[PDB]
Amino acid sequence: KALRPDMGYNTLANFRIEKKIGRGSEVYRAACLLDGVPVALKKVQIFDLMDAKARADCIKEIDLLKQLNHPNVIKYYASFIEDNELNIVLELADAGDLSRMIKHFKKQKRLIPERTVWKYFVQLCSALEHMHSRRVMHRDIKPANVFITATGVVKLGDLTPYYMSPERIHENGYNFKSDIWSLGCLLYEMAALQSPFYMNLYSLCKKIEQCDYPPLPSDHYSEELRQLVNMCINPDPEKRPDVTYVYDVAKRMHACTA
Ligand code: NI
Repeated sequence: KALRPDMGYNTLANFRIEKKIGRGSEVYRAACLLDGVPVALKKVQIFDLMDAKARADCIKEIDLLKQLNHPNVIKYYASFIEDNELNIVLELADAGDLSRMIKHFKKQKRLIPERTVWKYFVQLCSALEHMHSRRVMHRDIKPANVFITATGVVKLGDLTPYYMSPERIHENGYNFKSDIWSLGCLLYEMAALQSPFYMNLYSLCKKIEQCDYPPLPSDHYSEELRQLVNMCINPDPEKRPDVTYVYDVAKRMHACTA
């Protein structure tokens, strides 16, 4: 339809869809016509798959997400109902992700150097500390959801889970410490090019309660990095550190490995 300038990013009429870039919700690359800014436009059929209650929860959650504002977190520009669908307008992160980065290293048959691990991990910690400071849980930390722009800037992405924390396996509540568990698994994965517990939930539970994951090599990864992983993936959420402590370690290690 026709441009509605008063409406900012809150109406489909102010965007030109350029391409479908994802599906399964459907995701389009679009441009905001008011300012030429590129966006990801996600269309969710919340009336064909969502209960009255889940709809309010999902919406209240998106409203909390829109208040976020950080260079390392994907910006939620807007969300609105139109054409009987939920439309979420997101910062476009198009150039790649941590999952792809790890694949490059696997293909070149080499490990990610420690300094490179901290270079990206510290930015991820910055994102997550912003979120936790705003009292928002991420809930889906995984390499494919950690975008990396073309200039190597980390963008923590929009919210059978990739990393299953013990409390989630047994259907306890997801909380801030569950984010820390995924963050620890991710750090391990950057260093090992494989998830720590790479099956079924019962054998997964067994391995977790017995730290049955292969140690990282001490000749490539410092005690600092290895201990930080170890504490973040403690089975007991009370034993895991808060994001503020993880972030502080990341910043110290980034500063002296560079
Ligand atoms: Ni169990």
